[PDB]
Amino acid sequence: MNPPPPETSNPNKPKRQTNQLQYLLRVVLKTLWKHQFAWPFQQPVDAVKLNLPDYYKIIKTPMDMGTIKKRLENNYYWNAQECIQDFNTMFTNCYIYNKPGDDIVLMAEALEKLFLQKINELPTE
Ligand SMILES: O=C(O)c1cc(/N=N/c2ccc(S(=O)(=O)Nc3ccccn3)cc2)ccc1O
Repeated sequence: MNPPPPETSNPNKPKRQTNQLQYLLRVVLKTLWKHQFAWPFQQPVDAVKLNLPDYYKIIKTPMDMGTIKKRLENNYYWNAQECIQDFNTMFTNCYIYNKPGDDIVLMAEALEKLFLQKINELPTE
């Protein structure tokens, strides 16, 4: 059985808009979402649909780009680092659950390399 997805909104959290958060949504998330390998990462891992009955026994901090998109859009993140950490969690979850050399690991590695290229150009101020 799948867990509920990660929280994406909280009416009590303070909100702010920074140039880095705007770039994370309008550039970073947008670019990764369109990538040829993005589709397995566009929504929470559905262990029932995918027949992965051990997924949530191994992965205790699930994360995905659909969740990250919602967090950015809802102003859930206060610090750009929170969003960067969620992307890192997504990539590392793939490396944890799978094994070196698996196709899905190669795909995650390619998305991670593109992610690092884009966050290298995070704006200042
Ligand atoms: O949930 C998903 O959508 C999901 C998708 C997965 N896709 N695996 C794939 C998807 C595509 C390919 S591929 O046809 O493009 N071949 C490839 C791709 C990269 C490197 C080497 N070979 C190879 C494996 C693997 C696990 C998953 O859970």
